[PDB]
Amino acid sequence: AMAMFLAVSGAFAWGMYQVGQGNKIRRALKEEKYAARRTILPILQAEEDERFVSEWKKYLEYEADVMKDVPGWKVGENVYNSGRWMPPATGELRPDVW
Amino acid sequence: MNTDITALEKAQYPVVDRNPAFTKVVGNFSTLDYLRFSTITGISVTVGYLSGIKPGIKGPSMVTGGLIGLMGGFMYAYQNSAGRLMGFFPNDGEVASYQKR
Amino acid sequence: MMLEFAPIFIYLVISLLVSLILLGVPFLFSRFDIRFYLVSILFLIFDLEVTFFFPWAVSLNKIDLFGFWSMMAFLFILTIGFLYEWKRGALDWE
Amino acid sequence: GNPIPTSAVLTASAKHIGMRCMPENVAFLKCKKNDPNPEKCLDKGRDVTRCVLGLLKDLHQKCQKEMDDYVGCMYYYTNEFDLCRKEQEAFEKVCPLK
Amino acid sequence: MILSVLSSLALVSGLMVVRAKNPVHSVLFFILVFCDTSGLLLLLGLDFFAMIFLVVYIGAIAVLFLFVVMMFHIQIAEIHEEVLRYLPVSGIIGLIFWWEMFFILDNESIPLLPTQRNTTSLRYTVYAGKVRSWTNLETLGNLLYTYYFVWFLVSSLILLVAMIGAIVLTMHRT
Amino acid sequence: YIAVPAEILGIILPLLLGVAFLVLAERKVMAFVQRRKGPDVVGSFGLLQPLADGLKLILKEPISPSSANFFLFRMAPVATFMLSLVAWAVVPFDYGMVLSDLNIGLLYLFAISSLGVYGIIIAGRSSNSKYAFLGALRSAAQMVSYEVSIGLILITVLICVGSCNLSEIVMAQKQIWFGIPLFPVLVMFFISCLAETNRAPFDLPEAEAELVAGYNVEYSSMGFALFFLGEYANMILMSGLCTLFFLGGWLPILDLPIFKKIPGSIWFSIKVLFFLFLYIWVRAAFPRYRYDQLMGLGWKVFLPLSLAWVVSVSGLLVTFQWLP
Amino acid sequence: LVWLEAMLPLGIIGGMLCIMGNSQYYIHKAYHGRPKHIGHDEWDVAMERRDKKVVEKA
Amino acid sequence: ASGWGITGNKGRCYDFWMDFSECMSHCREPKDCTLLREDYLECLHHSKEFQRRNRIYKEEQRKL
Amino acid sequence: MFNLFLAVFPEIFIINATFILLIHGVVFSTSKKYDYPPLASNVGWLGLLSVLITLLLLAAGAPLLTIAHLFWNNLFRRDNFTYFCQIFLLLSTAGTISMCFDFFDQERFDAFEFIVLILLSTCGMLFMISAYDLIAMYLAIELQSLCFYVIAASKRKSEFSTEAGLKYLILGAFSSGILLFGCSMIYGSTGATHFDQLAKILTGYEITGARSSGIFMGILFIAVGFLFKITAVPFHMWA
Amino acid sequence: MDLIKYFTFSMIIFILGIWGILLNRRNILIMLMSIELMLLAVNLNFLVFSVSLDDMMGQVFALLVLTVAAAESAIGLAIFVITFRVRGTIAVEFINSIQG
Amino acid sequence: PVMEKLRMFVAQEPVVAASCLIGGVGLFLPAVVRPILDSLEAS
Amino acid sequence: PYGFWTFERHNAQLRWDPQISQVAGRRDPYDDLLE
Ligand SMILES: C[C@@H]1CC[C@@]2(OC1)O[C@H]1C[C@H]3[C@@H]4CC=C5C[C@@H](OCCC(CO[C@H]6O[C@H](CO)[C@@H](O[C@H]7O[C@H](CO)[C@@H](O)[C@H](O)[C@H]7O)[C@H](O)[C@H]6O)CO[C@H]6O[C@H](CO)[C@@H](O[C@H]7O[C@H](CO)[C@@H](O)[C@H](O)[C@H]7O)[C@H](O)[C@H]6O)CC[C@]5(C)[C@H]4CC[C@]3(C)[C@H]1[C@@H]2C
Ligand SMILES: C[C@@H]1CC[C@@]2(OC1)O[C@H]1C[C@H]3[C@@H]4CC=C5C[C@@H](OCCC(CO[C@H]6O[C@H](CO)[C@@H](O[C@H]7O[C@H](CO)[C@@H](O)[C@H](O)[C@H]7O)[C@H](O)[C@H]6O)CO[C@H]6O[C@H](CO)[C@@H](O[C@H]7O[C@H](CO)[C@@H](O)[C@H](O)[C@H]7O)[C@H](O)[C@H]6O)CC[C@]5(C)[C@H]4CC[C@]3(C)[C@H]1[C@@H]2C
Ligand SMILES: CCCCCCCCCCCCCCCCCC(=O)O[C@@H](COC(=O)CCCCCCCCCCCCCCC)COP(=O)(O)OC[C@H](O)CO
Ligand SMILES: CCCCCCCCCCCCCCCCCCCC(=O)O[C@H](COC(=O)CCCCCCCCCCCCCC)COP(=O)(O)OCCN
Repeated sequence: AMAMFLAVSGAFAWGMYQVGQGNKIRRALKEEKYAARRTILPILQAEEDERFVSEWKKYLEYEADVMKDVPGWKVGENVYNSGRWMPPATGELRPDVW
Repeated sequence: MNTDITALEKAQYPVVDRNPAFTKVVGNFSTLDYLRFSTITGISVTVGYLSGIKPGIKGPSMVTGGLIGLMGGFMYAYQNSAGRLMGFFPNDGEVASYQKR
Repeated sequence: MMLEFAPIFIYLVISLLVSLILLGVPFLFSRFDIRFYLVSILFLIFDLEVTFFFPWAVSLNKIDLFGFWSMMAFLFILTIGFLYEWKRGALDWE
Repeated sequence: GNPIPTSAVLTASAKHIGMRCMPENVAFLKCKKNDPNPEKCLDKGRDVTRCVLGLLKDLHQKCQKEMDDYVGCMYYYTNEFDLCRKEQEAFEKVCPLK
Repeated sequence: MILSVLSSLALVSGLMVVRAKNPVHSVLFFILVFCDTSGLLLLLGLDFFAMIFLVVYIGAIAVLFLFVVMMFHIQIAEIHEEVLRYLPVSGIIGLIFWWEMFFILDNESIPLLPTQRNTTSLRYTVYAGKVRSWTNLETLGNLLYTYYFVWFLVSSLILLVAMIGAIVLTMHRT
Repeated sequence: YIAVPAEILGIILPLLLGVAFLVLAERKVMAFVQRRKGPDVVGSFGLLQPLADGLKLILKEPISPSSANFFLFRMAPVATFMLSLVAWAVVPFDYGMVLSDLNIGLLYLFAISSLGVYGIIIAGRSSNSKYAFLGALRSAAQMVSYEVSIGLILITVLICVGSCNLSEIVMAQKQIWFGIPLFPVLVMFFISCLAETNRAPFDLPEAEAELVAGYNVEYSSMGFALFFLGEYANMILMSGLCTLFFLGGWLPILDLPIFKKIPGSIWFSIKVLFFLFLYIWVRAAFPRYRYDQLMGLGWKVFLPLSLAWVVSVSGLLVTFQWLP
Repeated sequence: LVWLEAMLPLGIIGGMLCIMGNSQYYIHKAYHGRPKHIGHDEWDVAMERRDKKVVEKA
Repeated sequence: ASGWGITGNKGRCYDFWMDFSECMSHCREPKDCTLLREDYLECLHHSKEFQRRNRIYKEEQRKL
Repeated sequence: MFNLFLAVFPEIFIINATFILLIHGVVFSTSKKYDYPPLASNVGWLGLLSVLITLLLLAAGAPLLTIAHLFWNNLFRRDNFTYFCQIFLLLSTAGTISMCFDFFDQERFDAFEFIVLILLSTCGMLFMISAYDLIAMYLAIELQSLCFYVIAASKRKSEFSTEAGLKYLILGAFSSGILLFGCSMIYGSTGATHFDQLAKILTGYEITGARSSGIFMGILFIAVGFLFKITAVPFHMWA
Repeated sequence: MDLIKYFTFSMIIFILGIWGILLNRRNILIMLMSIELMLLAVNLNFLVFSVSLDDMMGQVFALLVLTVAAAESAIGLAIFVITFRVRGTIAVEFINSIQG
Repeated sequence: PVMEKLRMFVAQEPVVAASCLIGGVGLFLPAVVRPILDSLEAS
Repeated sequence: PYGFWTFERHNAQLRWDPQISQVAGRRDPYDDLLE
């Protein structure tokens, strides 16, 4: 009667405490991975920035050639009035998930 | 959760406590607050009794009406006391008690 | 990422083909019962309850006490509805 | 000579990188915070890249074998730290974080 | 192309919803429409909504419709009618809606014409947002229960109304 | 992607073999409880019995009664069989041994379970037989009823784990198997699995002797075989889900080097085998409920208890800040 | 010991499950050069795409 | 306008929105905030960007 | 934290009282001991009491309804206009309920759920008045509409009442879909659903040649839903 | 072209619902089904816009609209059931007694 | 005399009583114990 | 009125949103790298 009730209740209490301990350990594991990603972020971003700048220069030369002899053009004109930099829009709704 | 008690229309009376704690508001209940509370509860119990006679459940109907009246009257008294402490309602008693303690 | 869904589609195509092969090789040699509607309604309600539970369950670490009590209020409303159904005999099939 | 700075190499060296290239990393991140335009951040990126590649070459010179084993296991398990503890300990015993 | 395939399947299945003589068949085609919709949702990266459309629309709502329609045993004579005489009225109403409403986004959202040049190299990658990516599920759950909890609770009230109404209108206790 | 079909076949074909031998194992265990021998003539120890039965079924002429739902009648078993098959795409057998590492895998399994009802409903309606229709309606109602409790138990596990990824659910049990603190939840889950798979003591379609015709009574040859195969594959899947959620999947019993010697797939298989044995044992031990009694149990017992366990687990984990 | 007859079909089922795991694991390993990694996120995909360049262009 | 992004960060067009709102919060004539408003709407739909790129594609098709 | 909810004291009270009446009615309507008494009039009197207490709470707490307006801003907006509108709505509900008791006892309409549905629809209309976002507006409108659908069909054995309900549900659902479509078009065109944001985006331009056809048709569809609701011709024949 | 293609998909679903209303004068069950089709199309519109605009408001409202669709179908099918029970038929000529 | 009415309810509805106890513990812990644990942490 | 949207009642978001600007789900991704 009381034996299985006590067994179930004690197992619940101690096991939920153990679930908490395991969750803490899993969290620390994730923070380790996430810190690792944080320290190598700047070099990856710098590489990507150099790549994009070179590609953008090539595209600007391409546009200068193609739009040669089109009056009123301005090569690489920023369409935003504020002039703040935005990445080129791609015309694909959700490219990052595929 | 970020919170902000700031109201659109400012208080027109001195602000004794901008965001009074629940127990402070309850302890701030005056005699008039208790009169409002008791009146609302009594009317609700009376309505429960009278409307319960025809179905034959006047007792349980009294209990149900009394629960509704207790909750409504407590909410009304809390409204008044908190509004007084916050300066939204005339709060001469709160200001007098504040300038002394 | 949605990359992991592609094997599921190819798996579906293959399972369909296996089904057609197995099924096709042997070709070579007025009494409306309202209680079903009622059980459908109850399943719909608790289906939406599980639906709303999923994001809450994965978000408990961030929403903390406020999210817990808001979901508790949601459950309180739905459980009052459940008590109403229980009292009215919607859960009895005799 | 210079190890190819693949994801495995960088992830395996991430702790050393964070301890060694911290000022360059922080400076790059501040400049990125102020301006997302890649062109206006190339200098801090070069500082970051030089720090990281110098540390990579240094660590390769000091503990070549342990670094090779740790990088190989990290690539094999796609940078999962938990499946690589033994060689991580061997790598850190010969190339301390300091 | 893939969106052409899914849209064609949805178009045919929807026509079958609205034109099948047998209502049980209509419910089954409706289920095909929800499957195609779920496919589109997977293309958008919204896997939670893709799964929930299966769980709720097909798993609960369509089941309710199927139970009700199957026990009705509708005879075709009660709901039959020739639709050839509707072709003009559908033609004008459809065309006006077609001309206005399939092209409403065109002036505001002008499509990018795909050129004979690799624009993929101009995709800029920001790794900062990729350190800790959020699922659709946890992004939604960050908001439902705290910042927009009142709407959540009002939806609960709507479901309570559904339960009460279902009982009061149909219950005949044995 | 060119090798993906090979992986898919390496899942599907051994699964079909496993179902064929699960039928034989059920017969053998049932016989041994009943002090008799099961099939032991067709092959040594009866090990060729499943192949003979399958061959007999494919060599049986199909009937296809003169109904007005000719397409639906044959497609219903295809639907239930395909649904039974496709749930295995997300099941992990060991660390990294899984076809689709879905982040939303738990909800995907719930969706598949919710889809399972349509094969039974359509088989009942399309067969042009009032008995089959009534039986199909009752079976469908029972499955949807117990799906609610299954979903709520899923939510309890999800609260403990914080991710819908099945592999993450397994690895969250490294500290302790969830079946220890949530043992009543595991018992509830197993019973709900019995009811959801139309298994004893909940097997209404098997109650022909009780004047309750099953939904597949008009089926012959391979449509009937497809229904049977889907049911037994779903039994294997429910055993696998019990193993994943509460017995730590591929994890060893104790985190010791002696136990870590034997591969995780073997741990997972052994736990699945225990649960399949319990399926058979329960069928051997008890009589069956009436439809009304089991519906009352579904709505009056398992739903309230599942909801209470959701509330208790979430409240406890929030209170002491033990959330994932 | 007659009851061991019933353990053979169960053992076959267990072996079948072990096959459904290990066969798909080894085919993926042979094709991709390394075993499947559980939890492939946006970061890992970006790492692999950038690593293709950093390797092939070296 | 809300600021909640679909991947758990600040929405793409939220800074433009906030600049426009802050402008309109003190400029008694909305014509003084026209530029910021069209910047916000350009961030939502990329209409002028895509139009200009289509002009480039058009000229390429004309000179070929 | 608790004081933030002073802005919704009236609504909290009426919802809680409605729950109390639902439980009371279902517990005693099913009572063999009390011989299944009709409770429509008892619950009606208690609900009239609840409406009057809600009115007291709302009218006497006029400044408090605007407390924590920034915290509540993305959910609703309470001001003087909503104050008076809600007071009038509660007064109308109280009068309508008071007119129902002879109907309850002489017809013997014993269903107390009628009163509960009226109270829940009153909750919905209260939230309608304070709605300040398309989402909140739609949700409150739908709650109100579903309550009406159910009560229109309350004489469930009557040909007339069942016909009314069927016509109402079909035409109501159609109009609601049209309105929701309009809301979706407006969101897609502006990135906003909050009324303040919509005001800022749309002001100063109206139709300045380069008009958002998305914005123009979203407005049109929303207007069609509204006109259905106010029974304006040609969206009137349901009424 | 992605956004115009996603929008025209939902648009064909909405137009199909409208056509189902127009073509089903003797079949009010299909009329209810057509209304659900329109609601599904609107829900899809919110989800597509959420992605296109990088904003979560479309997603919250989509979930709530699913709740409304469920309640709507439940109550509507209850009303259908009681109408059928009163008349013994679902034919439109037996639900035309209120007029003028 | 409501002390055996609860006894009778528990005897006749063990499942409902157990559900109420389990859920009530789950509600009691955050409502009462959690603020206590938060208060002991402040000091 | 002239410039009604200037009136403080209408600038609720301009005063609320800064209070939640550090909330997970609406932060600039670089804020986590530097904090
Ligand atoms: C449980 C029950 C059972 C039933 C069930 O559930 C319920 O079971 C469930 C199971 C479900 C299926 C699950 C899975 C899928 C697959 C999906 O299909 C993926 C399609 C997407 C992914 O496709 C590619 O994605 C990447 C490329 O994007 C590829 O990456 C490369 O490229 C990277 C970049 O260089 C490199 O870095 C990488 O290294 C390199 O590998 C990647 O390999 C490849 O996968 C989207 O792709 C497209 O989208 C493009 C954009 O629109 C289109 O672009 C076009 O338009 C542009 C202008 O707009 C122009 O500029 C372009 O020139 C012009 O081409 C184009 O059409 C096309 O690309 C279609 C849906 C479906 C069938 C589901 C249906 C519904 C179910 C049956 C459910 C069902 C209900
Ligand atoms: C009735 C009939 C009877 C007959 C029959 O049918 C039925 O009966 C059936 C019965 C079947 C057998 C059943 C079972 C196995 C085991 C399997 O072999 C182990 C699987 C392989 C991988 O899986 C492991 O690994 C996972 C990851 O660690 C473990 O996960 C851990 O970690 C998780 C996360 O923390 C935790 O969550 C987990 O808990 C934790 O365990 C997982 O558990 C564990 O299984 C073994 O891997 C090794 O092989 C590698 C090769 O590359 C070597 O790598 C090394 O070399 C690299 C290159 O230099 C370096 O880069 C590397 O650093 C360096 O290590 C190295 O030797 C070693 O790794 C081989 C197949 C066989 C015999 C089956 C044969 C066919 C049958 C006889 C059928 C037969 C037909
Ligand atoms: C089947 C289970 C039924 C359970 C029924 C009982 C519980 C129902 C919910 C009752 C409301 C809460 C009662 C619990 C009292 C404890 C509340 C508490 O502990 O205060 C916390 C705050 O709790 C709350 O404020 C949440 C209240 C829940 C909302 C309940 C709705 C009340 C009325 C809403 C009005 C809107 C209109 C309703 C629409 C229908 C403190 O949190 P914090 O400020 O320190 O930080 C916030 C959080 O940790 C971080 O995100
Ligand atoms: C390592 C081994 C792992 C094994 C895993 C699986 C275990 C085996 C499971 C299968 C066992 C046999 C299955 C066949 C029996 C099916 C019939 C069940 C009938 C049933 O549910 O009855 C209900 C009670 O059981 C129930 O309610 C069942 C749920 C019990 C949950 C317990 C809830 C409270 C537990 C206490 C927790 C307290 C601690 C936490 C604070 C009450 O219905 P009735 O009509 O039959 O009434 C009559 C009572 N004589």
